[PDB]
Amino acid sequence: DIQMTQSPSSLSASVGDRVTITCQASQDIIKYLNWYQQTPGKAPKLLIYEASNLQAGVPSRFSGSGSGTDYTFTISSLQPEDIATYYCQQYQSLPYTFGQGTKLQIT
Amino acid sequence: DIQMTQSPSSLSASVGDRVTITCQASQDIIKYLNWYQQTPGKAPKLLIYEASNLQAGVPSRFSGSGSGTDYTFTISSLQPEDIATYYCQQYQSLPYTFGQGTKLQIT
Repeated sequence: DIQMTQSPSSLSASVGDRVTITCQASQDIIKYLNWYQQTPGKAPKLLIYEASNLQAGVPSRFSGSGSGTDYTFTISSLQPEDIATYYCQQYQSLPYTFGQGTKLQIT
Repeated sequence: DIQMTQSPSSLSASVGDRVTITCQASQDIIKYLNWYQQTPGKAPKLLIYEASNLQAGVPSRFSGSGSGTDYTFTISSLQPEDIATYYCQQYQSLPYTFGQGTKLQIT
């Protein structure tokens, strides 16, 4: 319904690197975008609520920003436990739609 | 935060069966529970919102019910394309935590 496209869809990068993934919506969803991480085999973990607000427990190496239509998620310095798929989700209006995901690997 | 207990963790049925997967919250979340479907490698999809309510296009063989700490997700007649992992998420307070997942397999 509100479509999100997430870029890239696969990302391969080395321990230490800044990694930046983005998320674009097609209505302005104002600021209502969550970020999820899913480790292989586990359930999703909420990383960032409302574009910017880092959640309890999540590394301070992660950041998020955005207004309107465009968002980004930064991992300032990549560590091994970041190998995961990362999702954006808008919750401005139902239904809640996820981006298609960024698969982050470590070369 | 609020811990979510999902059961079972894996399940086999064959097409036609009734399958019932549940979720308990460790605190009154009143009614605020989302049910997710995830087929392998694709983005999660919202099936059921606020415990009971069918989101657009989700077959009418899914229903949810619940108030409180206890919720149920039923699949009235299992089909070939219901094979997926299923998730509950409370969103009463932050963080939004998921249950651990129900893998459904076809027997």
